[PDB]
Amino acid sequence: FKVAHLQNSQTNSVHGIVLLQGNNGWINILHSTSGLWLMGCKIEGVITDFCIDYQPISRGKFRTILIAVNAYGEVWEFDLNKNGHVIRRWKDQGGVGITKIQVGGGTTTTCPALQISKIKQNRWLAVGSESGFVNLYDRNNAMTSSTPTPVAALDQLTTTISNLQFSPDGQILCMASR
Amino acid sequence: TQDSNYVRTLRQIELKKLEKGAKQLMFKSSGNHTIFVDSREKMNEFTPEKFFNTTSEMVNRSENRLTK
Amino acid sequence: VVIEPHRHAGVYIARGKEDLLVTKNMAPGESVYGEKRISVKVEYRVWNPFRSKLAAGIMGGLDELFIAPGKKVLYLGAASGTSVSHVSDVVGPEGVVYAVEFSHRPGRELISMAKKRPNIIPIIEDARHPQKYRMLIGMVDCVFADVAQPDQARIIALNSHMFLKDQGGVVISIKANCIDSTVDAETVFAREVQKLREERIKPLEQLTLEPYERDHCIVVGRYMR
Amino acid sequence: YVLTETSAGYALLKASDKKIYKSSSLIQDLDSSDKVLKEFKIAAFSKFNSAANALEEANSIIEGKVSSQLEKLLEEIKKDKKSTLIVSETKLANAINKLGLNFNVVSDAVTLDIYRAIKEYLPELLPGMSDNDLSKMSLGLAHSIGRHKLKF
Amino acid sequence: SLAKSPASTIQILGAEKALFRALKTKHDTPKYGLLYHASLVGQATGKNKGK
Amino acid sequence: IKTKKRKTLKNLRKDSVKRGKFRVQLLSTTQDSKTLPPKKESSIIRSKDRWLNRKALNKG
Amino acid sequence: RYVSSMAIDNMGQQLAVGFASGVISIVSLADLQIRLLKWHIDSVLSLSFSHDGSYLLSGGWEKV
Amino acid sequence: NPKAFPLADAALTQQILDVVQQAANLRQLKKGANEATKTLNRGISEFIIMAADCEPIEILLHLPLLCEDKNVPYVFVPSRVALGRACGVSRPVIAASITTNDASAIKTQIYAVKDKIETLL
Amino acid sequence: EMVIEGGKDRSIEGLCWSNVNGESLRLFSIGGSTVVTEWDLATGLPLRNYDCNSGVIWSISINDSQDKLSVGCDNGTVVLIDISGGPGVLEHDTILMRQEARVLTLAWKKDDFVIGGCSDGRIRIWSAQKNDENMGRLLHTMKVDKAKKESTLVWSVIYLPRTDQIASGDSTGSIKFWDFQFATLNQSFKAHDADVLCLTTDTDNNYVFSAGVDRKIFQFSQNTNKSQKNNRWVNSSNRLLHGNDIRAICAYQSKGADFLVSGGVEKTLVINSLTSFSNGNYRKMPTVEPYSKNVLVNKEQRLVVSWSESTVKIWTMGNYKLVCKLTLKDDQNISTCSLSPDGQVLVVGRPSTTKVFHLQPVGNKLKVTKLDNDLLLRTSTKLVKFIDNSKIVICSCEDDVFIVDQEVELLEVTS
Repeated sequence: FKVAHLQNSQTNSVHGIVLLQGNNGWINILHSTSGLWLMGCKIEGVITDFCIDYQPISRGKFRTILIAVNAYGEVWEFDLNKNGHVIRRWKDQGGVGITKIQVGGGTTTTCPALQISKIKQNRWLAVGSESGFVNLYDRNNAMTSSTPTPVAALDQLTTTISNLQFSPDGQILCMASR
Repeated sequence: TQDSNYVRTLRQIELKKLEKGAKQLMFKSSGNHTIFVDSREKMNEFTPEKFFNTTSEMVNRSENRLTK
Repeated sequence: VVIEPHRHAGVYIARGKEDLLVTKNMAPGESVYGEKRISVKVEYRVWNPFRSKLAAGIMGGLDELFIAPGKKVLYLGAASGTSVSHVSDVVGPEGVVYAVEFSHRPGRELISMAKKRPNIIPIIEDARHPQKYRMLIGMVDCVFADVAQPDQARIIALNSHMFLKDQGGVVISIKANCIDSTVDAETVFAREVQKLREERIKPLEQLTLEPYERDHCIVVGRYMR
Repeated sequence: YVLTETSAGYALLKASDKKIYKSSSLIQDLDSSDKVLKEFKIAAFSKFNSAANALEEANSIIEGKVSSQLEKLLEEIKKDKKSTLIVSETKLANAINKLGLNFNVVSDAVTLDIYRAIKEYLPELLPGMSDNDLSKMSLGLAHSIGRHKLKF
Repeated sequence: SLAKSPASTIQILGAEKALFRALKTKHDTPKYGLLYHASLVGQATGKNKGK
Repeated sequence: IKTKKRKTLKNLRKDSVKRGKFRVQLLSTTQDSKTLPPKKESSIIRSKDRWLNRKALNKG
Repeated sequence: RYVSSMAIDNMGQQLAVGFASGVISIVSLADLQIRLLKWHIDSVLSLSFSHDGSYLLSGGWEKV
Repeated sequence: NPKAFPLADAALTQQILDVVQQAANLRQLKKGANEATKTLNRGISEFIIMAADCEPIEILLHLPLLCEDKNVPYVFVPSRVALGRACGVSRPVIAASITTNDASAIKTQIYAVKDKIETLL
Repeated sequence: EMVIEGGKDRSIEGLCWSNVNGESLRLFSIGGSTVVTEWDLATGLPLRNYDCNSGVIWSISINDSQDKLSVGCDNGTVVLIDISGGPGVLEHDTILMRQEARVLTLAWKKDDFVIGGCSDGRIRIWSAQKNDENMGRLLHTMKVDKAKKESTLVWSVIYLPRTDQIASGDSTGSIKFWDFQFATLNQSFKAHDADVLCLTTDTDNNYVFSAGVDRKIFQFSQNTNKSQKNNRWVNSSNRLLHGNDIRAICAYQSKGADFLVSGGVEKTLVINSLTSFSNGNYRKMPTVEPYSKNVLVNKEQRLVVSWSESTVKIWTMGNYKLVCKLTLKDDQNISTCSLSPDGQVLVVGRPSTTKVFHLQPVGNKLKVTKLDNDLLLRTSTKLVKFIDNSKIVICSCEDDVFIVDQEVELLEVTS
């Protein structure tokens, strides 16, 4: 699971969602206080990991995007501040056994924003794989291409990527293998 | 690696000897031959030397039948 | 060392140290594809029932093979000279083979052996449009089919309705997998002979050529009208 | 009372019929020819018969492999313009030169039968040529168009 | 027929008798073949002309 | 005659008997082949209705 | 046709009519199209919406 | 690239590269075009995977020409980078031959993928 | 209006219409076999049996603009048949990129794409757009939520053109709506209790109706302005009208006609309203309305003949006693029949041949003997109606009116 923030988008009322990765392609999003199932997002393949991106819109309004990866390498982005509908579907260049996606450079689920005006758009997106290859995409330009190329593919550690985390400023990525 | 090379070239010698030895043999055919006829009496009869023309020598092996 | 003749002249059996099937030469002196050459003063090229498809039907026994030394034949599926060389040998210098193919990657060696034999004239157009080689030749005495496409009956029906004279021969080689896999050869071959006698092709024989090809048949028929 | 367009190379042949146009495009079952029925029904009206020139041969070959509105077909439209007569085209995809200007064209399901007849007996009465000559000019055209399409 | 051969064959392509005697007894195969007379292999010197 | 009526019926109706190495098939008629579409493949029709009457949906 | 409960959500887009036969019907107030929810085998006694209006609590003679 | 016949879709290419990864773990593949053609010559290849991603594709499309002589299945996948990841090396891999075995643990997976390949030929 | 009968061991699984504007209606149908069968509506016979060149056909669909025809076959193939050559002439066009499992249902997006639900629980999307680079290859694959303890089959697939979705019913009972671009699920409903055999939609795609072996018809609605601006179907309603199954459902909607028609294992038809499904009324048709009869009596001997498929039966009143029957199995299909007044000769007649049988009451049984007439054996008969004890009048399926045992002049009609 991962925990994230969601805005009602008719009130300016936020609430936490937990997001559960299920069997088929399913992500079940549910309320973090009442436990009510809010929505579900199904990707096509073997769901392996997912991450949460936020982007600000105006004063006091932001939008939550779920970023979920197939095992094969194709990535869905779901807008879920509305109904959980796909806005972008792209493909990781290279990468065949995909274990872990992460964003960074703004507010992730591991660098969380304490105040709603401090929510930032994530700059970097790292897709780390079973061979130890970590593609790195720069989302200041790689939100438009739909077959975007990585800014670099790191290859330094040779077995399965099981953690990759961005420092809160978004200047270090930490690849790690168990 | 060099005795693996030795066994591999011996295997390739026998592979080529096999393929260009079997290229110069002739194998007895075994195929379900089927003949299409008219109403029912042509099927009821013996197919009367329609391509055998001897029922002793040139009927039952088909690599070369003959017409005398 | 002793050459005996077959049911069709231009096809012989060289008996002796290897009782193996053989045709004549129209190429003086040389082989084309490394087939064995037997001389008995007179030059002969060994046919192979595995390397080629019509030789397997001959070895299985085709009585009225309409490929015969006084005709001209239309070959829709060779892609290379490995069978039409023997068909030009058996049809001799009296007639002509029209070897018509589509994929121009082995059409290079098709035209290369058609340089050596004037018996063989090539057509490098797909056999579902015979109108594109209307203006080249017509009225063949026997069609041959070796296309491994799903519309075999329709392709050779169009070619026989445009270029085959009446009461002539049709020889079609049918691969079962190119039509329908997972169902057996008996049903798919019965289906194709019914599909071909839907046209004016009276089926005469089919045989399955089992020691040479998996799940193949050769069907002969006479073109009615 | 009709013509029919039949090709053998660059040499095109607008052969006229020995019966009416309706009789040509209506029955077609009376030939069944050995040689004499096709010899009686045949009439060598026009023969725009070119030579072994590779330019003219491959030009009419491209116009045969495509729509048939070539200059030889314009020559046929010149040499058959009597009263906007009826024509028998070979391929239905040559609709432009089939019905472009004053020619009632018909090519459907018995035109193929009469083309079977006239293609069976092209060399015996239409030219002053022989069987080996027709096969040699056909293979010259064939090798030309083959080396044109298949590059070298 | 030269194009559908692997690059190791194109390396040893001239030296067939040395190659097959050094395979049919377990010895060390040649490394140059017909390609030894290329200008680049002429520029190289040592074991790196095998390389 | 009670225990072989279906035998003589099928042995007179059916065709394509054996002759040694060979098998002499009858060709069918343009009558039937142009009056009717061919029969269903009972394998796939049985597969579909056996699926719709599988045990896991409790029919009654 | 007797109605024993009704409820509205915080936008006034939908409305729940719970009948004494057991059914519930969400009408959409902008166009008066209905949707039937049949679980209660006896009369529907209480209805409520959630705040976003996407969940309907109902209670009746079964103690469920 | 147009002249890369049969190209796999996403599901077939995912299971092709899965059997490539487990054959790489079982040391049952020859990665690289020259090693693939060597296995083609020796007749010990089950099927050939190629990449429709090399900038001259004519350095590939010659092993089709001796695949269709030995009737061994061959297939194209769209990414040489992903084929190299699946083969488990650090370089891009242009072609890879899964070699033959009869005691292999993944024999059933190899046979299933090669039947799915020869359906589209 | 008309009935087109097929014979022994013949069935029909899918059928599609084709009407290019300005040309005649054309009716294609698959059976359980390897052919498509196109019927000419005049005679009531097949005018074409096109053997599709791959395997046993499981589904059929017609292109939008109706120039091409998809047949989805048992060996995983989707074959395109060129239809626009004129009525009767059918050409093979293209076998689309193959797969393992059999494709059980087809639909077209437009002239461009073709969607197919298969028996491995997946939904493929091929491109049938000619003169594209990806013509024939399968662009997408989607996988439905599998059953836990049995295999899942996707049974019904439709395209919804007002939105850009694919609706799909499978054998778990779940009904899923998939965004076509991005090829991915928007929402899944767990509607039925068993398989969803057939589902359809209206013109503007405000409703999707669906039905299957659990014999309820579900209605999924998107009619609210908020539903249309949010792309959110709701499970609106549900009706129980059928007795056993629903194997076919379709919808028609015009200015003076808006009804969905449904039928299943119980042999009757059911008509409901499209935009007033849950509210409005419905009509369950009789299982047979005998516009073509299968029973007639003769007053002498108090006897009655009745013919089901390829057998006739005769019984007398008294109680009642079955005196004779004719299970003629040289026949394959039956059609209309008549007896002579005095009860002497029966004549049975189908659109391929007819046959006349002398009858003699031998007591508690009859004796029936064929009387040969090759004119009757060659003629096509629709109606035979017995001018005399010997003379009958014959209406042929090609509009001929003979008088046997010869020719009525019959004027022509303005077309």
